[PDB]
Amino acid sequence: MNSEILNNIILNLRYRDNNLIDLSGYGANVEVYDGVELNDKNQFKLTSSTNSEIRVTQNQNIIFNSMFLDFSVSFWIRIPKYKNDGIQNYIHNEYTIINCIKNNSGWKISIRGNRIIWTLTDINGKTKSVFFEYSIREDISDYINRWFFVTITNNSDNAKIYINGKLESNIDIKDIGEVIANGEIIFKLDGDIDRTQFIWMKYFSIFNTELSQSNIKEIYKIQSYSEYLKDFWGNPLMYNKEYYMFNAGNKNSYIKLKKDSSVGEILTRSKYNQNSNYINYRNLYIGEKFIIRRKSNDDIVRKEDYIYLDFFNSNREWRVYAYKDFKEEEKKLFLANIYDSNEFYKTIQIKEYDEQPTYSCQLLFKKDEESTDEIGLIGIHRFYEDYKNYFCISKWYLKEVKRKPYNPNLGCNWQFIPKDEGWIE
Ligand SMILES: CC(=O)N[C@H]1[C@H](O[C@@H]2[C@H](O[C@]3(C(=O)O)C[C@H](O)[C@@H](NC(C)=O)[C@H]([C@H](O)[C@H](O)CO)O3)[C@@H](O)[C@H](O[C@H]3[C@H](O)[C@@H](O)[C@H](O)O[C@@H]3CO)O[C@@H]2CO)O[C@H](CO)[C@H](O)[C@@H]1O[C@@H]1O[C@H](CO)[C@H](O)[C@H](O[C@]2(C(=O)O)C[C@H](O)[C@@H](NC(C)=O)[C@H]([C@H](O)[C@H](O)CO)O2)[C@H]1O
Repeated sequence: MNSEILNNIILNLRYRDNNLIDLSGYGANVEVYDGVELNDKNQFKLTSSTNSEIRVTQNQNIIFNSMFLDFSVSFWIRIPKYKNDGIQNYIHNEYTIINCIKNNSGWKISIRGNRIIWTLTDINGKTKSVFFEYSIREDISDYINRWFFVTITNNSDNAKIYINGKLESNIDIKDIGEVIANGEIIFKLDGDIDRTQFIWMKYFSIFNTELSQSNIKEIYKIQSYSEYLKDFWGNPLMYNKEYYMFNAGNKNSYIKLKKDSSVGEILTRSKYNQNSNYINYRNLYIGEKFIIRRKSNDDIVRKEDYIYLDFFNSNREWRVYAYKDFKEEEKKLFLANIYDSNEFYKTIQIKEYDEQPTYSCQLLFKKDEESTDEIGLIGIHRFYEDYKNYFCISKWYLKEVKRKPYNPNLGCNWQFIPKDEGWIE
């Protein structure tokens, strides 16, 4: 990790012993109230409950306001989807999530529907705001209810917002005077919110430098790294959990067992079809309900694990298999009940070929016996009937995944979508 990053951390809020602590080395006081849900993946949840609050008292014995002339804030956030019957309140109602104010001066992070807002107030009461807005009209959003990485950088001249390491917003703040930035930091939802409103956050940090684009991309990569695969939302991928399947190479496509058949046909997602012309999305809770089974201390799926890919068909667990008789470059997968056959492969190795941050994984068929032989990767392909798109195994992907840079648009890139309280359709 670049010393430009490490040498300049003045607040580093991290999970420790069923608590959040400052690990910067400056010793800020952190009070987590009983309404904050914490987990050992460093995620914390702010709710509408009066006791859902974190109070951080910066160490004013060591931390001087002059340190915040150039400064940056980074965190990950997961902001739930609008309620389809609540779109007006979503669009209009601004709520604070993090507030650092002394005598009406300081900095604030707030949300209004689909925008995240950075506000600076100087000691004269002169305010300037910069914001990031993500679309609520995309077929498939990178942002709605999914973990993403925010970095805000400030110097005398500019306030910038980066999202997943890329610049999204930039305002001139030359006219903004002295900002008191060393006060108490309050993590708490504050505004005209529904009872059901919540925000997830992770890895909240403050740096007493203006982080470079280079520095921000490095933090994004380091904080993205895991030994475990992730789901579509960015949470750890789990065994024994029901998941819809998403194809990162054909985002509007889903798998359905073809009626009375043993193959998965690829169909096009339905779309939001109610009144509001403010919103558009493709349905996520569609197609077969899959479940990942261990082939042989936690239920987390790790890179290189051996798995069965199963799904529920008419009240019974079925399995995804690949025919051993496989002369062509691609072949439809065989969907059937759970049984052993010398005629098919059942064992999948779950892979991450991508070097760059991603929630996609890849699914490699192997022989039952612990062998280095690679059969093929699960993907999509058009087969002669006109041509029709099917759930397939492909030898073609074996060479494509070895190409640099890794192509995230390959049809062998899958994500697993569990039902989530932050996504109601
Ligand atoms: C386009 C095509 O049909 N590709 C299939 C390929 O067909 C061979 C010839 O195609 C090329 C090619 O890949 O483009 C032509 C190049 O010139 C070749 N390059 C060389 C030699 O350097 C290249 C290579 O030879 C091979 O790739 C091997 O490495 O092949 C194609 O032109 C030719 O077409 C014939 C046709 O078959 C005949 O019917 C017709 O009469 O004549 C034409 C012209 O001759 O056929 C060639 C083989 O006979 O063959 C490979 C198998 O080797 C694949 O089938 C390939 O198609 C790809 O298959 C995989 C599954 O294995 C997927 O289905 C790919 O689709 C996806 C995916 O990755 O899953 C779907 C995704 O939705 C999509 N993402 C998007 C749109 O966001 C991705 C994405 O487009 C690509 O991954 C690239 O980013 O594709 C499917 O493309």
